[PDB]
Amino acid sequence: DPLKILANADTMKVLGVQRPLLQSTIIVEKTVQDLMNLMHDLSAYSDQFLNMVCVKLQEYKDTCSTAYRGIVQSEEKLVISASWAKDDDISRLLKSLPNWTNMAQPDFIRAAFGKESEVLIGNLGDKLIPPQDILRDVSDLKALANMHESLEWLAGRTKSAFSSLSASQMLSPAQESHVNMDLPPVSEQIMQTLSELAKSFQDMADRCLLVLHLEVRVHCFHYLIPLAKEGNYAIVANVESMDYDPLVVKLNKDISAMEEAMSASLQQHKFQYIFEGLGHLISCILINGAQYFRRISESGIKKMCRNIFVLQQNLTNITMSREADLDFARQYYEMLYNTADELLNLVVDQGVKYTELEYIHALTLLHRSQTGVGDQTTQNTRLQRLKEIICEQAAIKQAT
Repeated sequence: DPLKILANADTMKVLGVQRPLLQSTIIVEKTVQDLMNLMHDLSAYSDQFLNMVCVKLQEYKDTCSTAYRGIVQSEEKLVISASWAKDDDISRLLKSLPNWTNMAQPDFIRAAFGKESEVLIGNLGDKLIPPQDILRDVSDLKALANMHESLEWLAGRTKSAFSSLSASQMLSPAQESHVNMDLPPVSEQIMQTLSELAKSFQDMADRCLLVLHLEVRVHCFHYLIPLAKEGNYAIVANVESMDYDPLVVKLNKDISAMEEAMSASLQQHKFQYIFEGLGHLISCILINGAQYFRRISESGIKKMCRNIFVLQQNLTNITMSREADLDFARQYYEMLYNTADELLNLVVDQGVKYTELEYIHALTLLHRSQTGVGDQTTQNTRLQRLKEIICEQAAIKQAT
């Protein structure tokens, strides 16, 4: 219930908010408001009215926590995104990156994408994600999205209440050693309880947004990691067709459905935080995933390029900018059109662009797939010469 009924469109215009707010949040904030109004009139019972504010806010906090766990627990444990957000080290890293820190302000952020991708690839780049570890229903994602906006709003309202009380009774450090104790209209303990409820509503709001940000990314791994181990990219096709992976089609539908919900539930800069960076992550997934192919054929490369194109069109349309990292992943797979020897010539002619391991894994993939090399002794020799070509390129560049 408390994360379903949204406030009517005329309540938003009153409060001056341009995004859906939960009716339950509106109700508890109205009750706090009424309590705050009575403490100015019946100032003699200010403590009692304040204790009722804290209790009702604590009740709504507990009510939201319960609703959260119901969305986020699966088989008596957290889904991956929830597990990562709850984790201190991971949440600390994510909250320290410019895409979060500068979320509201209108390539440093592209380097922050590299850090998210590194953590995600490092821990998920070789894992099969079972269905019970992700959130499929957009209903749950939408519930998370306007729990975020609602609790962030409630945190702002609760913070204003605290600061109004604080400002009326604030003393300077020089005025402490003075005679007149007066009477603090509110005890420090009601103030501390109240300011912590405000922080708690913000922490809960931040968590929901983190979960949404990570959830789309985990979905990318769920659908794209099976891509490599399909045994479907080694087919020899003398004629070309518009065959591309159903998993990629499912990912696109998944991303689009989520894009639909977030746009109506979140402020734009929260929306952009969810969907920007997916291009970088997906390209990393596809480049890193090539090392799991047993065989690759020319038709398979054509199919992966269609996969990348389909994903590119969708993300470009969602983020309103071309995901250039997807071009980088396309160019990587186009390297596999070459022969094992031509691939080495490409590195000599145009320099080192991918990591050493990415080049080594490309050549090794070609050896497992192609036939224009022969015995293992010439393969080991070509592999060792590729490393020397990379060694030389580095030493040359560091000297100039």
